[PDB]
Amino acid sequence: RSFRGPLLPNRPFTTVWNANTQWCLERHGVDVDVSVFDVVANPGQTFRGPDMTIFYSSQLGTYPYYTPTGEPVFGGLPQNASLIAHLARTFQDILAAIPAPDFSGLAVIDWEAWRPRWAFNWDTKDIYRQRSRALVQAQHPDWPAPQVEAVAQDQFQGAARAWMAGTLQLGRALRPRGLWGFYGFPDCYNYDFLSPNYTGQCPSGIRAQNDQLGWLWGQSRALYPSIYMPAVLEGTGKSQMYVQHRVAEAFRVAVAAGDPNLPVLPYVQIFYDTTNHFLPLDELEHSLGESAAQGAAGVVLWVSWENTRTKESCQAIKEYMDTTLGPFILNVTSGALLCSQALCSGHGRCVRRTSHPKALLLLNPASFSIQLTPGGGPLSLRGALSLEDQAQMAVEFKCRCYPGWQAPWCERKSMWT
Ligand SMILES: *[C@@H]1O[C@H](CO)[C@@H](O[C@@H]2O[C@H](CO)[C@@H](O[C@@H]3O[C@H](CO[C@H]4O[C@H](CO)[C@@H](O)[C@H](O[C@H]5O[C@H](CO)[C@@H](O)[C@H](O)[C@@H]5O)[C@@H]4O)[C@@H](O)[C@H](O[C@H]4O[C@H](CO)[C@@H](O)[C@H](O)[C@@H]4O)[C@@H]3O)[C@H](O)[C@H]2NC(C)=O)[C@H](O)[C@H]1NC(C)=O
Ligand SMILES: *[C@@H]1O[C@H](CO)[C@@H](O[C@@H]2O[C@H](CO)[C@@H](O)[C@H](O)[C@H]2NC(C)=O)[C@H](O)[C@H]1NC(C)=O
Repeated sequence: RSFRGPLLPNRPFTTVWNANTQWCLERHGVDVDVSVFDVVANPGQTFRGPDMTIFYSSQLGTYPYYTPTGEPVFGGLPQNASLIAHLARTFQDILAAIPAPDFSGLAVIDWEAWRPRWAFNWDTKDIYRQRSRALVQAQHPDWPAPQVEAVAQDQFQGAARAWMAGTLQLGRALRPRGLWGFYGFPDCYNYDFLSPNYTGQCPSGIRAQNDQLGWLWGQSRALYPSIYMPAVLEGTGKSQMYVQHRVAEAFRVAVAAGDPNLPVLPYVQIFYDTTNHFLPLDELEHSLGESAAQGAAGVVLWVSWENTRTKESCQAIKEYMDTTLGPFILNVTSGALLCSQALCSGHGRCVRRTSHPKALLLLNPASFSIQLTPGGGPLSLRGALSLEDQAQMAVEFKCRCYPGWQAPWCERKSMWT
């Protein structure tokens, strides 16, 4: 189903800086170096470029939700809204947001109110369930509880699916080269950090509910799972297992939906989620490094407006970029590229062997040096991949070939090409 190799030339692992660092500069005179990234995409949506479009929930058709005081917008619930009116506006929204018909960048839809699986609408999302029950109870006033539940569950899930599949399908009909997918899907729901037996595994019937979203995976042309690291992870040893299984679940549903090649691009932050606490180098490896080592197509680094608001914040990002983040980005991007070239003939991604569950794609500091060019050109890389570095890759990593290239080493084009 998917036929893209590396999303950008020489980039098995691509990075998108999704930060308003433009504000840091224009408002505060703080100049954050963003040259290490493949893509800079302002979440403030200042320009319309070839590499990323984002649709926030108020930008693509008529997305129904409840305000936090419970008032409906466009009907609150997909079964209480007009799909036909949504699709009309969606058609026009896509053409205005994405003027090039051959646009081939990320096309991220950000729908975070209700979830398509009835089971996942818990906590503050239980309003979608309560209101689903209310809607059938008003239409049929003399109806017992387990009967409004089952009718509510089917109406909701039926509607939620028509809306999400129809929007993705229309996006792809109009822009067939867009890497269309929803932010935050799949979710592994492995937030059980306080439990003795924490493995990071997606609980119980979570995977089973995700299998019921095969229709969603089929309609997707990239997957954008979130690997934001909750505040509670800070200073424990559970970050890597949490991330590992969230990335793995995105590959798992891709393979089961008959698209082993579906680009997976997790969303990450450089802070613990909801905080101004920068991720230690450590935690970068456990998140961006982890994603690359599973063969992620790249990562989207989302930086909240909360973190680029002030001069102080912006200046702490500038310095984090120089000391920690930027060298790390070049490190992981180059490790992935060099491995692809040395192991996979330049025609596949290196992916962990299962015998080496924690291996990462990084540069040996004995073979390479990453340094800032004086005055401040971009980071340079000096040195060379040693024969021992290459021997270590051969033991830790195998190949997942780009579509069209044959396993195991991606040396020859495949059969039906
Ligand atoms: C490319 O990117 C990766 C960035 O992740 C760089 O590799 C990382 O470098 C950092 C800092 O230099 C390392 O952090 C230190 O780790 C040690 C523990 O080291 C041992 O355990 C690791 C896994 O558990 C393992 O990977 C290590 O093996 C490598 O590292 C050494 C060099 O340190 C080298 O000799 C080997 O050949 C391997 O390459 C090793 O077995 C930890 O003790 C360190 O302590 C620091 O922090 C504590 C705070 O608690 C402080 O008390 C210490 O004194 C010290 O400051 C430190 O965290 C990290 O292990 C590396 N990660 C990996 C996966 O290699 C790499 O350098 C970059 N390359 C380029 C070209 O720049
Ligand atoms: C179903 O959708 C309708 C809109 O068609 C919702 O009705 C609106 O409700 C608000 C606040 O309760 C009123 O101010 C509007 O006048 C209503 N609009 C119209 C034109 O009817 C209704 O609340 C939704 N039902 C559920 C269960 O969410």
